[PDB]
Amino acid sequence: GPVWRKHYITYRINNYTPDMNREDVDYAIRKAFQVWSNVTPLKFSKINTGMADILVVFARGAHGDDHAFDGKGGILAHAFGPGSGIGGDAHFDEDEFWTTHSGGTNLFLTAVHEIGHSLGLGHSSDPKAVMFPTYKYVDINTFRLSADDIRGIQSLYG
Ligand SMILES: O=C(NO)[C@H]1CCCN1S(=O)(=O)CCc1ccccc1
Ligand SMILES: [Ca+2]
Ligand SMILES: [Ca+2]
Ligand SMILES: [Ca+2]
Ligand SMILES: [Zn+2]
Ligand SMILES: [Zn+2]
Repeated sequence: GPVWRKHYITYRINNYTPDMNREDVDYAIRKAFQVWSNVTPLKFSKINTGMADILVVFARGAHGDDHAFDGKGGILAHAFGPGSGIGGDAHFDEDEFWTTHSGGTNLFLTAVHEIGHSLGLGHSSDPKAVMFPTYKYVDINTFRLSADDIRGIQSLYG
């Protein structure tokens, strides 16, 4: 289904997990948008008020779409594919402990997977792909998209 039909995309952070330093949320989501723009024609800018394309949300339990969070573990996060309104939005379970590192749940790695969803990608059956449906920590410092990921996103864009 959907793909954005424009090159300039905006995101807004709804609120911040108390799990992390503010700046570290900003940076993690920024780095995660850079992953996809590296391999597409898209450009991603953080606006701080009004309607973004992609709204980034921290929330627990019933948070008012249909995709209720399940407490700590299980479903870590979910996102909507492109489209108007809620399309694009990416939602992180505040019942997880979000981190900049190997501990709890790495927000960067998770945000990369969700932005893939915000962008029109589904899951991959490759355990090496960031779009594989099982969260596995890998060094974020040397993180690199799997070739499966690149083919899938370039299947939609560019
Ligand atoms: O895929 C998902 N969300 O987008 C949900 C539905 C089923 C598995 N998960 S998950 O949130 O638990 C983790 C998926 C994931 C994959 C790689 C990196 C982070 C998270
Ligand atoms: Ca959860
Ligand atoms: Ca939206
Ligand atoms: Ca938390
Ligand atoms: Zn949600
Ligand atoms: Zn997913």
